[PDB]
Amino acid sequence: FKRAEKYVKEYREQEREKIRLARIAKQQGSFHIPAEAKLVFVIRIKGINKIPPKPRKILQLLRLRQINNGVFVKVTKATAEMIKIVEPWVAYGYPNLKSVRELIYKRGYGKVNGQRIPLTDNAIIEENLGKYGIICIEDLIHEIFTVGPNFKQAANFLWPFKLSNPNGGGNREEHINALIRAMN
Amino acid sequence: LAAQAFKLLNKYRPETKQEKKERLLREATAIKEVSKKPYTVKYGLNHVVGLIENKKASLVLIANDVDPIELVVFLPALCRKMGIPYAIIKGKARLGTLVHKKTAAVVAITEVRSEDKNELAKLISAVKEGYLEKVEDTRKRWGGGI
Amino acid sequence: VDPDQTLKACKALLAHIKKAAAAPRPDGKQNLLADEESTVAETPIWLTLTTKKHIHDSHRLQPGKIILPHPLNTSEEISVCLITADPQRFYKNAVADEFPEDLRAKIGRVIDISHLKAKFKAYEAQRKLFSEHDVFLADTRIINRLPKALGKTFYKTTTKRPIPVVLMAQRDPLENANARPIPEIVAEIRKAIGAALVHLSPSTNTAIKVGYANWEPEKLAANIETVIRELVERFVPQKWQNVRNFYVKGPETAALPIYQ
Amino acid sequence: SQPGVMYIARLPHGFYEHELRGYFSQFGEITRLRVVRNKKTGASRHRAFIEFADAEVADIAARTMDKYLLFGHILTCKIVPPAQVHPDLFKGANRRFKVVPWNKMAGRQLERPLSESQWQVKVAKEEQRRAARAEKLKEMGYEFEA
Amino acid sequence: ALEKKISRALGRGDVSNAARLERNANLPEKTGKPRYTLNHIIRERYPTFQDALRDLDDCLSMLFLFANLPSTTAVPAKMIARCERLCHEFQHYLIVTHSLRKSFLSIKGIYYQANIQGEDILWLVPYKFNQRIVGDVDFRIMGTFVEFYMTLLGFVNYRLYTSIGLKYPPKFDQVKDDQGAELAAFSLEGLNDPSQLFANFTFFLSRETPRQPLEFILRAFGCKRIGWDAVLGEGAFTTDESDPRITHQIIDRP
Amino acid sequence: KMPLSAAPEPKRRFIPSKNEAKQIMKLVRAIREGRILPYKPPEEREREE
RNA sequence: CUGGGCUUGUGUUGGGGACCCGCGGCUGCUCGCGGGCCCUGAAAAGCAGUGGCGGGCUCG
Repeated sequence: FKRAEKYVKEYREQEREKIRLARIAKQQGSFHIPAEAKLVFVIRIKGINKIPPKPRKILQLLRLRQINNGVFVKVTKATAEMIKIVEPWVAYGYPNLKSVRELIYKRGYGKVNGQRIPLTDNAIIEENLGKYGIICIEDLIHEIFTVGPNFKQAANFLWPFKLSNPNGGGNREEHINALIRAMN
Repeated sequence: LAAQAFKLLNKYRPETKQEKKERLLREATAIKEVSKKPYTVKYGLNHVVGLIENKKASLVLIANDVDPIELVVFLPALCRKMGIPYAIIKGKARLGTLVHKKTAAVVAITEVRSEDKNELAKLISAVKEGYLEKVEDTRKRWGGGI
Repeated sequence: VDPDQTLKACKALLAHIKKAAAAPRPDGKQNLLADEESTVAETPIWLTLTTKKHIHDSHRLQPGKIILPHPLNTSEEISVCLITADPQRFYKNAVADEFPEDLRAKIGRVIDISHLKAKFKAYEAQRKLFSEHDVFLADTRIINRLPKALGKTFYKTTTKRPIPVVLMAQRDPLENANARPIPEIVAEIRKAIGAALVHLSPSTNTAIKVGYANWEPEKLAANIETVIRELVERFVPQKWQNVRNFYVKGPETAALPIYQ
Repeated sequence: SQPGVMYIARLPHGFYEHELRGYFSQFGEITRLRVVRNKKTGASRHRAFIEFADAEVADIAARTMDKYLLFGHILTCKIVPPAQVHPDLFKGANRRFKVVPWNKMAGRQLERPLSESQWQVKVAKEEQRRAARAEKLKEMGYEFEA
Repeated sequence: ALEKKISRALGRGDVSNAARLERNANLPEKTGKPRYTLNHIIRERYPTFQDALRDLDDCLSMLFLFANLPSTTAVPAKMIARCERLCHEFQHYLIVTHSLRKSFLSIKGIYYQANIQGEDILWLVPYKFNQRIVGDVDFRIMGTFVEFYMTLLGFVNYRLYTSIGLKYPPKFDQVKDDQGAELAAFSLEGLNDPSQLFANFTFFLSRETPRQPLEFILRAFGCKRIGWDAVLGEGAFTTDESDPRITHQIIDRP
Repeated sequence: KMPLSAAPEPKRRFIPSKNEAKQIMKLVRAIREGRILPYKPPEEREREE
């Protein structure tokens, strides 16, 4: 027996989603960012239950379906459109290189040929694709910590890291380093 | 109605012994190195009955399971005589939780802060419409039977 | 636009309102709280621009200030409220130890935005606030927030909408409150109170307050001329291409036209 | 077996038709539902009329949801007897109520280029209307010409 | 009863009282320091400092394994970050006193052998790679041996650090460690055959080469200058391979 | 319509608490003689255990 | 135009009234759009009206 309050909370919380999405589409698909390019790590955040179709397909585009997983992404003009659309269900900010270091070493898993198997060996990274300058684990970090000409290909090999659930614990400048630190 | 009552009343919970001592240590420290009247939830049977009799209460909540029931039998009718809206509530344990005791037979609100005078008057209207109107022609009738 | 015929209308409409007010009312009743001079005064006449296009095809809901050579609301009974986007106690201390003597008198109540949403969310309270003051200011950091806070009771009518006031420097509240130097604040408050106000609505008629019916007409004529020239050059698009009739009319009388 | 019409008012903002249909469909079978809106701006008048399949489920839903403090609104759900039930009471049930932007419509309805023959009618309606205003300010002692 | 009282203010409802009881709990998930004081237990368990080095055979090798391990519910990431801190503290002692002599590698990983006060200590470090914990294993048991070897190595490296006289604990920088310095994030101020091997040598590590074991071995034998790639780490010798100061560059490429 | 008691209301209902004031000064003497540590804000508690 | 401002940033509960207007239409009364002056517990008892793109449900 769903109570009436839950119904009213839904509609007020869907109209605010409609209002904000109109404001994004009104101004432009742009964000007030300096011209220097950076990299953003995005983490799924538990949020609004019912997802509108346009934030839903952007989670699908960012392979963000299941909760709490996370992917890497650079900045384009197009990325800031996806950033501020899916923002109430994600947390974003520029990570640090050592934060990537745990994410490929301790948190690293593998995706090749459409089936998800764990990382097995460095030669398995060669076996996966291993071709576009891919010789070890630091290939992914080189495409991540530095902006990569084949980082889109590096993301194509990449799978959303299923991050760990913490126990009791706007762009973050470097405060996202604290995000994985409780979520590693 | 019980849930909406405790939404307002939990905002007016009395201070615990831990945080009362902390505030006393705060003010004593500042003297070594400005406030208004505190609005809390009024409790205590002898205190609340006096607040009823001086018309100082605005809403009254009465536990339905006081095991000498003589302590609360006159209390709905006394609130009716002076005009104060009352509501019989489930749980003498629930009211004691609200007021940091094991038990509480009666709970009264007297005056609330200015940020929530509207939702108290809305809660009072929800008692004289949702509770005291249905009780009206069934509070004078004998219970049970067979 | 011509000034002399504007003046001779301004004589005629203003002289009419004295004849209308001084005429007795036929059910044999008087008014305790309405002197003949007090109702000859306190009755504003206002300029009604008529356009061709619907100007600013949206609801602007934020007034624009036209600096008037001689101010509008500088009487002795004006209660004014300053809605501020920062700790209320900093502005409360600012208006108490400073803000001359006239501004100290007119400051009725300064209220934080956070304290406004807690104490004035209901529609009793935003109606009690409407009837208690006369002019409402607002910091420019909360001009957008006031439609939700002070709703239809403050924004259905254009008589009392919050006036945009800049009160910034060029965040933890107790540590820092980014404000101007205090003399630059009180000087700017003076400008905002006595300024004629434009209100852009998807409409053809715009009513701009020009003064009350106890001023002397040449004072009014200099004031309406500045309202005319400021509004066309700055606010209405297609400056003189979209211009149309310009009436002046009191709250209980007919419309006196000027054409452009 | 006749349908029963229930009048619900003091509707919170958010408790519109699809949420109104969804909640009361958990009680029984909802046949026709229509909230009372405004043709000028699409906006509820905080008042809706519903009609169920069975009269038993109409009395059950109204009696259990009569005074229910929902988002600051103590509701009022009453049963309209079949003696009254106005025949044209569900003229727009189970239909979207679109928000027609008349002010944007009429604002640029003025702006479109117009016929030259109509522009003659524009002048005639103008000169009739200016002439009568010249009459109605001549007892005010005013003459203006254009 | 303390976890019974943390169900107290949670049950009746008191967020402030639930907090002040749980700061008083001092739970290991936010501290890294252990829940219970193991001072008197190790007082009765191990009799002499030589047996601490004998127990250092087991104490080090799991913590090098645990520091590479990811986090579970039983072992918080702050416990691993304290494991990675404490595993680095024993490494910084070894590279100062040059006590590392023998090293072996196998399928299990990397074995190091070091003599401290005439006592040989052997520990196994697997490679920098996430290990499958597939099967029936107990993390609750495993989290205790973390707490065991946290306090023991913390006690062992405290005794030896005053023995060498350098001030303890060593000072650490947060964000410069967050840039990926790993071993080189920390400053050591000496007052509060091994050396002759690569006494004056210049080293560079490339992109494939294992950064952590190579730097640990080189600094243990007194290699003054070790550089590596900007993506392997930072706060090192100049990354550019065109700089002719480098004598030997470590490369494992086909 | 009117309250039952016509007794006057004491002035202690309109002024700050006497008993709280006497308890404050007892803590002041403890801080003066150093028996009780002074108040530490939660920010200082964040720089603690 | 270095120093003071400017310009975008669209976000309003609903009813009623024994009142003054401006602009649109129609053979027309009158009805729309926008103001002004009052009343109102976040109050409430048909009077729902304007043409369309797409998609869905259907008939061949």
